[PDB]
Amino acid sequence: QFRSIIRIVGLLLALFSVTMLAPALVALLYRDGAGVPFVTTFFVLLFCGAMCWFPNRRHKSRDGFLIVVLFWTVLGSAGSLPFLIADNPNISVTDAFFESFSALTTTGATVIVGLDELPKAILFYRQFLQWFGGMGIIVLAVAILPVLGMTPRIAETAKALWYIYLSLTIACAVAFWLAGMTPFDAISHSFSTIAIGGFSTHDASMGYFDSYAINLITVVFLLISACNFTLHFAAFASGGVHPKYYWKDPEFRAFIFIQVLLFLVCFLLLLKHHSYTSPYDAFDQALFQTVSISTTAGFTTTGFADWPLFLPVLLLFSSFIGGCAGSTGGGMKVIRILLLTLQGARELKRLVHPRAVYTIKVGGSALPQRVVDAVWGFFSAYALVFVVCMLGLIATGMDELSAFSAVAATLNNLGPGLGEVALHFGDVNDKAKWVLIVSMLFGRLEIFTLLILLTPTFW
Amino acid sequence: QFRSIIRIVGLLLALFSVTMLAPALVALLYRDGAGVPFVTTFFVLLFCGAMCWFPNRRHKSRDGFLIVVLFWTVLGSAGSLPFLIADNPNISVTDAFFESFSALTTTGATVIVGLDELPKAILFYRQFLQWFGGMGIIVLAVAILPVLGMTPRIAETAKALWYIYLSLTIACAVAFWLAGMTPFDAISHSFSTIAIGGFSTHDASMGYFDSYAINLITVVFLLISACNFTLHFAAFASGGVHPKYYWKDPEFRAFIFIQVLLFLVCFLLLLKHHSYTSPYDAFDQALFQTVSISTTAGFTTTGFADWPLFLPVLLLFSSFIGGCAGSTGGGMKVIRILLLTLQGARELKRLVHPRAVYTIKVGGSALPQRVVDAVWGFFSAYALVFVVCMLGLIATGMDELSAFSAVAATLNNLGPGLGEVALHFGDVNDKAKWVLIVSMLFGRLEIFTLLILLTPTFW
Amino acid sequence: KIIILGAGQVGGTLAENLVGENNDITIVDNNADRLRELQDKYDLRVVNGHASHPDVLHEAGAQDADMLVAVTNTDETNMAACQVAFTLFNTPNRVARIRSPEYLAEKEALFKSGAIPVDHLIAPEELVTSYIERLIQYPGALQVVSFAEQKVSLVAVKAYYGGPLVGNALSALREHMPHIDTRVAAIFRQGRPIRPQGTTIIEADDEVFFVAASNHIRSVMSELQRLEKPYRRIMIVGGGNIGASLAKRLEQTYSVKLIERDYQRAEKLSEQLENTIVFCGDAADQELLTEENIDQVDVFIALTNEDETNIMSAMLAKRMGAKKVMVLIQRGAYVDLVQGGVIDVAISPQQATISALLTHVRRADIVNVSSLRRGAAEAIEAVAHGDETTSKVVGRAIGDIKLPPGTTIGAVVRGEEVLIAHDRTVIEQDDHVVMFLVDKKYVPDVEALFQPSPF
Amino acid sequence: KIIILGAGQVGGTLAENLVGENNDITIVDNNADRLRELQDKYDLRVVNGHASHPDVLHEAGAQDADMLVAVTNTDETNMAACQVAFTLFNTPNRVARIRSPEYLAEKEALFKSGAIPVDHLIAPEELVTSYIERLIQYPGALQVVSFAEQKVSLVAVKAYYGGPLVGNALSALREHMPHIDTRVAAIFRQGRPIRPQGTTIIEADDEVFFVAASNHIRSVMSELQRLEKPYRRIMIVGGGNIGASLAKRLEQTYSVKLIERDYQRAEKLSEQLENTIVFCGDAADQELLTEENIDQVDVFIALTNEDETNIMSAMLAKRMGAKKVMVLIQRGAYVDLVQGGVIDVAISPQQATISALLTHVRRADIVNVSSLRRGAAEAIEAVAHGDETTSKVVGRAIGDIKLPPGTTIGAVVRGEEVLIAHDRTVIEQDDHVVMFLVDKKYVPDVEALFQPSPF
Ligand SMILES: Nc1ncnc2c1ncn2[C@@H]1O[C@H](COP(=O)(O)OP(=O)(O)O)[C@@H](O)[C@H]1O
Ligand SMILES: Nc1ncnc2c1ncn2[C@@H]1O[C@H](COP(=O)(O)OP(=O)(O)O)[C@@H](O)[C@H]1O
Repeated sequence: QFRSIIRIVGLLLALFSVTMLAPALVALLYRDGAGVPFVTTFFVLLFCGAMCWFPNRRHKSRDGFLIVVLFWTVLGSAGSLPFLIADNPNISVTDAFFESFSALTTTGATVIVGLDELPKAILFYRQFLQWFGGMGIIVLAVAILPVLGMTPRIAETAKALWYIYLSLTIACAVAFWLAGMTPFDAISHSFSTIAIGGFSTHDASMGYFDSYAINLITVVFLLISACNFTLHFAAFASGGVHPKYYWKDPEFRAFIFIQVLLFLVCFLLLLKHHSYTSPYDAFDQALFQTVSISTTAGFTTTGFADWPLFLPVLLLFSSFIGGCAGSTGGGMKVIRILLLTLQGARELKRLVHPRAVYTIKVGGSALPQRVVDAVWGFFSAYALVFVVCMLGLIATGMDELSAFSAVAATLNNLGPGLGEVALHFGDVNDKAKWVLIVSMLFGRLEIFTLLILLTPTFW
Repeated sequence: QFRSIIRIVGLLLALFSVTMLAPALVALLYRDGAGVPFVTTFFVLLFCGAMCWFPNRRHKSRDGFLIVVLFWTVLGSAGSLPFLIADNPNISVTDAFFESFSALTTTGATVIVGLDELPKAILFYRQFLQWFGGMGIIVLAVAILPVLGMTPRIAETAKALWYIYLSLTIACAVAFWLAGMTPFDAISHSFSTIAIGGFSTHDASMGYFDSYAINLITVVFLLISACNFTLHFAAFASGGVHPKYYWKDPEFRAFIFIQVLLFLVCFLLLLKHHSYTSPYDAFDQALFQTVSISTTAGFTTTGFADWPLFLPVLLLFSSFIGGCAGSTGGGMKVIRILLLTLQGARELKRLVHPRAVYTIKVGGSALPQRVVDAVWGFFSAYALVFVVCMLGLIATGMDELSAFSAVAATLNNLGPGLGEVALHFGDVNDKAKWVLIVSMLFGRLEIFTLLILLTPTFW
Repeated sequence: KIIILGAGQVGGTLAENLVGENNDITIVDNNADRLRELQDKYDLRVVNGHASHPDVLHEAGAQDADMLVAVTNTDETNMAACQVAFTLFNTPNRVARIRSPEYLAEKEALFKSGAIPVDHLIAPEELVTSYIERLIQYPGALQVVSFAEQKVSLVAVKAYYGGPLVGNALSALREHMPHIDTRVAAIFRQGRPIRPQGTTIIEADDEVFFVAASNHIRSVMSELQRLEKPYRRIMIVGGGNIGASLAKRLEQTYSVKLIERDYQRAEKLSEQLENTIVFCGDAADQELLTEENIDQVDVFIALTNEDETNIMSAMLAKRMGAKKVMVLIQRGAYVDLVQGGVIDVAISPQQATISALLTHVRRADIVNVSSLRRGAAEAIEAVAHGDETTSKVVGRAIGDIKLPPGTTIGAVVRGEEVLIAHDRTVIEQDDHVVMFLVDKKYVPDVEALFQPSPF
Repeated sequence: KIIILGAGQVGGTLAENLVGENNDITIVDNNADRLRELQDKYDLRVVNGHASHPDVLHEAGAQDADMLVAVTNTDETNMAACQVAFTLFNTPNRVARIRSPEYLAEKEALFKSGAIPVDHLIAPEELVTSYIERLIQYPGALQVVSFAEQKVSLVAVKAYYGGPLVGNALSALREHMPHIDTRVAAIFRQGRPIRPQGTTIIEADDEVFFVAASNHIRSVMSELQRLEKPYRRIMIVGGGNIGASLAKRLEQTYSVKLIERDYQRAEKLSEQLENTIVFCGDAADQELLTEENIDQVDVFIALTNEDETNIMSAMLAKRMGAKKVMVLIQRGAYVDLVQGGVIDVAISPQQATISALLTHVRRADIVNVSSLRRGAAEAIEAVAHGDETTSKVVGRAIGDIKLPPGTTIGAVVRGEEVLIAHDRTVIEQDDHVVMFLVDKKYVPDVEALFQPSPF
């Protein structure tokens, strides 16, 4: 039932128009920052929402793919207007689409240099875009399961998640502002530490602040926010039924295993090279950089200047196994890697028991072969999209190793990539900048919702 | 039925002793270099075979696993002994085990420097070990397929393969000697270009014989030897029944696709940088280095001095998708990658039409879900063995990036890895040298035959 | 909070009309079909588990549950479930569906709530499906639906050749009962609708729809009962728990021939059923129907397990000479499809319970609330919502409304009094309007007509 | 070159003994059973697809390919199957299976004319019954196999209480036929073997093993037929195509009581079978067997589909009083395990044909060629290979050979003459020696004993 979607697109960018007022209000409060574009975009987008709003088929599968693809593409193009209009960050239309999509698609990639001396309105709207697409992630991925990767209501959990997602950004902005942060920077950095985005109002990201405490708080709320929000729902409903309901979930166990292993290997390697003069500093910077990049957040506290190149390469590779399935960000979620391990173990267990019936058991329950087949269709789509994106960047003349890093940074929704990229996407080739936008779009929707559109069998 | 294996072990090393006599005779013929260790080793090996043969016993699945693991390990140790005895390459016991295993396990890795000025016996016996383990590979992987990813006669094909394997090395040593190669170096380099080994009598690999013809011949017989020998059987049985039975096998099609793509991307990249002054040179060196490393052969014609750093890394990564499933020498076989692609496409097509029965059809036939489950159990075991090998090398103090390269060179049975362990493995840490031997053993056994033995449930 | 139970065919319909109106609905099916159906359904959530173990019940039992509707396929288990619920948890008002039927014969003390069932009201599939007797009892009656409380009832009757309705002009029907205030909604003839103004009722296929107060409707139906010569013979092709009990209920008053495919079931029936000639053969072959006076049978009831066998056998008995044809459809897509000229009436066992029990309870109000039947027609019960003149339809007169095509207002229920619709009357706020569509694809258009400008 | 065809109830077993030819062997079964089972339990070739389309057949070769085996459940398909091969592919040596048996009735005049399509050679799986009939005669004849092209025959007889063997010492049996040169191999008593020379045969179910030339065996078995009173009561517990045709073959000469569990099959038997009392009940319940004179039946034959039902029912009829018990075992693992003493004889349809055909099949001369029976016992036909001294055993005397424990040489065949190998064993022997093991796990050692020093 194609072409009856425009009603939803209008109703959607009308909500997105309403969201523009809050950053404009923040602009008025400070009174600096050229907030005229925010009200301009408010009017242009509310007008666009009214222009195409004819109810046709309301109510009391192949369309939903074209719904969420437009929920990200349309909303990115709509959010690309404030950067296009304003003057203080005078950036090309391409840089505007890039910054808007990356802000909304949760990928920490940026193309504006000089964030410190920037209008507090714009770099607030950036973190608010991250927060918005942060809600959008969990509202989609938990409540739309054609591609999943005793059962409660859709809307009651659609708002229980919103309540957790707000008690978290509050509990984190408070601790940030308690650790010696402007309440503005505290809100702007909780919008991006809970959504697992990677944005900051400073050119140094989380390196501008130099406090052990903010680093530990970011580590804590990154682990909390990368965790499956459906599992936090157990911590919300009726209050504290257990505090160790987490450790029962084998996805949580694999996540903590990965984080601890990658941490202590990065720490030992950070000590073999004497990269830091004080082991308490190697500990701090290791724990923060592992928890930031492994969990696909994208925050950085150092320039990797003294870091042996293995550690940045290992962190970039670890960005593939990102956040848990029921949470923001990530590339191939940790549960697909737990499934990979479990299936390898099954094939091992068939060593002496050919006639035995082994089944992929996750937390006591068995998995249907369709889901387990989908996880590896996803691995195949990830790989065969990665290669095409990398060859596309290389074709546009981009540096090759740098292309491979930018691809692994965008497809994973990281999004700081090592090499010629870290950290500004300014001097990137323009065509390669568009191919990057396509890749970061691929990162959301789990690489299938968008890939299907290219398939001939769809049309 | 443990301890009934000793008879086979004795027979195997007795045959090995006869093989040892042939290199010794070549040593006496050329009048240089120590043939005395060869004769001494022959006597020791035959004595061990009789001391271990004792009297055979009753004829009679786990036994087969023990047989193949014992076969590779025992013959590698046997090869180690000849080096141990001689004086001209005065090398530690570890360097001797390394060179013997790498010669026999087809991994082109070497730890002896000064190959040119070496006894023609030793550097002949090295290529002969490569030739021997080449037969071992194709005879096992084609004739021992229970859990080792129409049935004709076992022995008639066990020797039809040997006939193809000799009709190839003859025509290739001949084309070499027609290219100006020394008849010694022509035999010694067909032993290693057909067995897909990577060994040479010269420190410069195939640089010493710097001929366009020799390079093109190596490329041709590497593609031929990278092809599934079962498919060559169709070109042999009842004469030349078809010459294009190959193009029906979709594994061949995927192999040619991979080789052509990787070739022309390496060539275009080798031209964007003007790395070579003459396109006739860029073509030669690109085609030869891709065909050598992608097919896991391990030959090198250049030092990557003018090569952009992306290309050696791309070749190393391509060494994972090695030869065909029946062919000699491989990492994860190309057919497992065609299966991965087919399954990704299947899941994509099954997302548009959810209530549909799709099956992975390869060449018209459907694949049982057990085989398709085994291919991904293999991918998982490969990955989780790679990581353990890398962390083991790193633990012994080896350079990290170099560890990742040595692992990808040995587990793939390449075996020249870029970086610290670039041209020679001689200065590699000793513990890391043992972990390397273990890794190449894992890679020869298809990551399962050995991993199974470590499990307690086996015994 | 309202909970329902079981995998029973009916529960789904109980889970569609009841939704909304400040009550949160929960369904607890049993394991397989219940999981799908549960997953499939609009609104409220489903936990998959046996409907008698207390652990699955604890979600409902003490957390302010409003009404417990325990409807299950199996009765003996359902009773144990209802008692486990009562004795373990409060569950103050509960409902149980048991097609025992033997238990229905004796309510005793168990249905007195001392022990075993502790239930307010029990719903039975069999006696509520025995409205088929009311259909055979009232000759030429295709359907009856009710609106508002119990005041107005729409009825769909058929005029048979040789009946009293053939040839008589609609003005004679209106003058034969000058004290009856009825309103003819529409008349379907050969499948196509017709505008009724005082026309002559063609014998072969005229279907006449009455809209009037239930007292008047029951009086015109009693008068047609008196005039039309009653049915003498009846034929049944199903051996099931419904067919058997229907043969039992009919054999005393009519001559019944029953057909079965299962030899042992036929034998068990011939033992149980006296005065009922029980056969053994497929309902499909003509060589049995013609040989058994198919040309002389009056009513042919098809109660097979398979719906398609019912439809085809009964369409064949209709072709061969049966006067009235009835089938048992367990798939709403089929009942919406075959209940036309060929098949006089299809009895969905879900709607047979739903219409009767749901209509009395709560008088559910929604801008459009439909009663589901066959044809391109539909019968809805619009509610006039909005201020006196704020709404498109409130305060204005029936003759002035821009109703969709074929849509005819039949009656207006004002509180406790019923008025037969006329262009002289004016619609009031919170007035129940009984309507009738000829093409049901205009159901939304009527909703838009009654949907005010959003606040 | 050998081919057999799918799926094959027996054919698979026809695929294990026949592989001894030096020339190439191929077996192609019907589908997965032939391939998967076939590849796992078999050695060199095969094949696929339903029969009898021509596409599967050309794989056999048929370019002067010598062996074709048309194992088929149904005859009508089998004839066409062999014909498509000859016409399209022209396979020279052709063999067929027909259980029609009206065609089996007329094929001696039809098939022995040359007009018949392609299958002059025949093999019926249902002529094993004749062997059961021979077992019912010659009372107390558990088994016979023939070695050296039927030159020498080993026989396993059972001594029943009241028979002619009870009480008589083996010397009296030796003196009752002074013109017969036989060799008592071994005597199993209560399961344990015993040294037999000059011992009194204990009446309770003694099993005595003769080994002699075919003339001597054919004479002593006829003499035992003459002395022992023949069987008169036979009970069968299977309604199968084998059981029915056996009842047909037996009913005229014996009083047959047959048992079936499927009523309709029992009715069809009672129609077909005259003079045979056909029952309807489980072969397991005693309440029928005792009620039916189970204590007085002579031969109890079990021809059920399931082996375990045969074994258990027949062990129960053996406990209750049956003199001889026979079963139908479709798993050699069972016949090697249960059948001694408790179950007198099992008719493996595989070994029933194989024993005769392998003997007639050339050449069956290997260092060890095994004909296998019931129990741990063994009967082998070792071949002494090697020069005057290169072999452990050629030229030397049996009393000087270090034979495994319990192993007793029964006869020695040279050419056309047979010697009983008494004492010194004067011999010519390049030539074939017939042995008898008590424990068959010593078969390889005898191979080692007869295997010369490897070159
Ligand atoms: N073609 C047919 N003609 C006559 N009877 C039929 C036919 N198909 C099914 N039936 C019978 O319907 C009878 C009762 O239906 P049943 O299966 O008991 O319904 P339920 O599944 O609800 O218990 C059975 O005796 C069945 O044999
Ligand atoms: N106690 C029993 N249990 C099972 N089957 C029995 C028993 N007694 C007799 N039978 C009969 O054995 C017969 C099987 O004969 P057979 O011809 O082998 O079956 P099929 O034709 O399927 O091969 C069936 O009639 C089966 O009912």
